Amino acid sequence: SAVQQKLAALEKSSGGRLGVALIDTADNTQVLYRGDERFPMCSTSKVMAAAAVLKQSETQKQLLNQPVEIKPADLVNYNPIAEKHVNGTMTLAELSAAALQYSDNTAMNKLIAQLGGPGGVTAFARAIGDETFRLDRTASTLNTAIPGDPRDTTTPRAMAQTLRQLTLGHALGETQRAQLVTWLKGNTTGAASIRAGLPTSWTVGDKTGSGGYGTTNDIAVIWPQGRAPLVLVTYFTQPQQNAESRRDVLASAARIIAEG
Ligand SMILES: *C(=O)[C@@H](NC(=O)/C(=N\OC(C)(C)C(=O)O)c1csc(N)n1)[C@@H]1N=C(C(=O)O)C(=C)CS1
Repeated sequence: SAVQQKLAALEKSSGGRLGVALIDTADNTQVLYRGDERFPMCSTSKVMAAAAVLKQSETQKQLLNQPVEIKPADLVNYNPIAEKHVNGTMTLAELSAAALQYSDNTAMNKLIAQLGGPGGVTAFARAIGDETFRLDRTASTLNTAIPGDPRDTTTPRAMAQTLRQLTLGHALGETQRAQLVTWLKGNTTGAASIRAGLPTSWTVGDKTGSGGYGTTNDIAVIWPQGRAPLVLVTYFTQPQQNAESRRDVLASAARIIAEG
């Protein structure tokens, strides 16, 4: 299609490997570019972890208020919010917002621990019909995003369909899906990624990811005015282990998609 030609050109100009999946919920049409290839999720897997805890809260109705201790041994490579609460506690709601809106990795690790380990996140994905997602590791001081490594990967198509079910669909309970949407809309780390390529009349909720091999990711739910919402997943990774982030590529992907 015309969109796939422009995305292929973007990828060629970029020196890396781009994966895109768009779902237009008006008519369930999809646009895919490398949609069935695996990409390291990096921090975009935090949406699944937060959603899995939200799912637990449909039974444990006050779970989001539960305090969690933050100890020095909990700190990993990047924990901008949790570091402010060492030797105190944060609620699971506060940890979820920190994980989602400030990409706090200690907060993500507490969500994973609440689910019983990364296999609890993967299980939630399977329970909502995502067979592709796999989360294998907690965050540590040394995380990886290695080409060909199947750990902590998904495909663009699978992530877009899951994000759709979690936000626009009813894979979560009513207050839970609204809470997830609020958190995603409040993300503070995405200004240079998908949001930068979209018309400013569109409301966006997104989660970014970044990692080794210059891996640069963003997954978004998009609400244009007077038009059915869109789900857009943009994954990007590069051949050099120490490659720089390329959030501009994600912005350009989104701009190509929005034009179409
Ligand atoms: C999610 O993607 C997180 N990324 C990381 O923790 C990784 N690297 O973080 C930096 C700070 C660059 C580091 O080198 O320590 C990483 C490397 S391999 C892998 N799987 N993850 C957080 N999310 C973001 C984000 O884009 O939202 C960041 C800006 C980095 S921390």
